[PDB]
Amino acid sequence: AAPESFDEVYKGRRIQGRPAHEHGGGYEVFVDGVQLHVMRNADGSWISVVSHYDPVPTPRAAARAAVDELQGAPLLPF
Amino acid sequence: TVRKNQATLTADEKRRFVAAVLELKRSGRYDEFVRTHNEFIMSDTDSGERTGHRSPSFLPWHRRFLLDFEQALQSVDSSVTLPYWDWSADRTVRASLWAPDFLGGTGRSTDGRVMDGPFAASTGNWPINVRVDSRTYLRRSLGGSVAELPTRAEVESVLAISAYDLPPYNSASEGFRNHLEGWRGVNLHGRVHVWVGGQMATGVSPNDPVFWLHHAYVDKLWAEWQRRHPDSAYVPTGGTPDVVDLNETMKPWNTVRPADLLDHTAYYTFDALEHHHH
Ligand SMILES: [Cu+2]
Ligand SMILES: [Cu+2]
Ligand SMILES: [Cu+2]
Ligand SMILES: [Cu+2]
Repeated sequence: AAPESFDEVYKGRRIQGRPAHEHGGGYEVFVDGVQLHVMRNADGSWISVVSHYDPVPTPRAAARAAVDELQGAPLLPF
Repeated sequence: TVRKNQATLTADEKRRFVAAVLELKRSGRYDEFVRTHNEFIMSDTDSGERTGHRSPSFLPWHRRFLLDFEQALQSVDSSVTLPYWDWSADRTVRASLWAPDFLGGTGRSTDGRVMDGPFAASTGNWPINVRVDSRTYLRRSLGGSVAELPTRAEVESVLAISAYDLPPYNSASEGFRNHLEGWRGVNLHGRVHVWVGGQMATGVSPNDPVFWLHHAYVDKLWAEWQRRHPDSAYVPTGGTPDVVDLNETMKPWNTVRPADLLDHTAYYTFDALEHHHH
C-alpha cells in the first residue's frame, strides 16, 4: 500500500511526496522541486539520504527532516 | 599493519594520518570513496538486492571498503594505518579525537560549520564535493540529534548475542549483525552517525574523516564478537536471493567473498583484542 501524496510549505520550503545509482523506490519526495532520495524500511519507517540513520514514521516526516538538515540550503539532485 | 585506538596515537602518528588523508583528498582519490558509499547506501534495500548495508554483508563489505581506503593511505605514507574510535569509552566532545590537532571539533551552532582542525573549510584543504546538501563545508553537531553515544554495557549486550544474523537478513532481523548495525535494539553503529551529525548523518558520511575511525571500531567489535563466539559464523551459507552468502562474491569488487574477510589477521591486527575466554 503506498502512502498518500502530500504537498505543504514546511519552514519556508515546498515539500511534496507522491507514490511512483539508487534503488527503484516506490515513492518520490521533492524539496523546492528537487527530488530527494528516500527509502522505506521493513518496519514501515522511512529515511532519506540526508538523514539516513534516523528512521522516521512517514515520507512527510522524512521530507521535514531533510528541510531541518538543510538549514535553508538548496538540495542537489541525486 | 596494527590498528590503534585513536586515543593512543602519538603526535607524529596523528600528523602523518592527517597529511595522508589530505593528500588523498587533494589528488581526487578521496571523493570516489564517498561516491561509492553513497551509491550503496541508496541502493541497498530491505526488500531487494542489499550488499553494503541492512544485510549480513554489512560487516565484510565495510571491512573490505576500509581495507581499500587504508591501502590508499599507505600508498601515500606507508606507515599510516586506520585508527579506531571506541565511542563507548571516548564519549564526549573533549575526547582528543575532536582536538584541533586531530579531527577538529563540533560545528558552530548557526550552520554546523566545523571551525577548527585540519578539515575545517577555512583551511582550503577539505572541500565537500560529493554531496546532497549543497553546502560545501564540513559540518558536525556532536550530541545534537541524539543525547548519548552507546555505552560499554550496551555494546556488551550486543556482543553477547550468539547468532551472527537471522532471516530475513535485513533491517528487521534479530541477531548480532543487525543489533551492531543498529536497526534493532539500543542501536550502536547508526546512533553514532546520528550523534556526530553533519555529513556523518547522511549517505555521504565518508565526507567526514571520522567515518573511517567509527567503522574501524565497528570492525573491531566484529572481531571481538568472533572471539566471544568461536562456534558461530557468518550466515547465510548459500542460495539466498538478494543477500550475499558466505562464499558469494561482493560488489563492487566482485573478486572477494565474505569468506575471505572473516579473519582480519590476514590483513591487520589491533593494538589489543581479548582472546577467547569464560
Ligand atoms: Cu532509489
Ligand atoms: Cu557504509
Ligand atoms: Cu557507518
Ligand atoms: Cu570457549
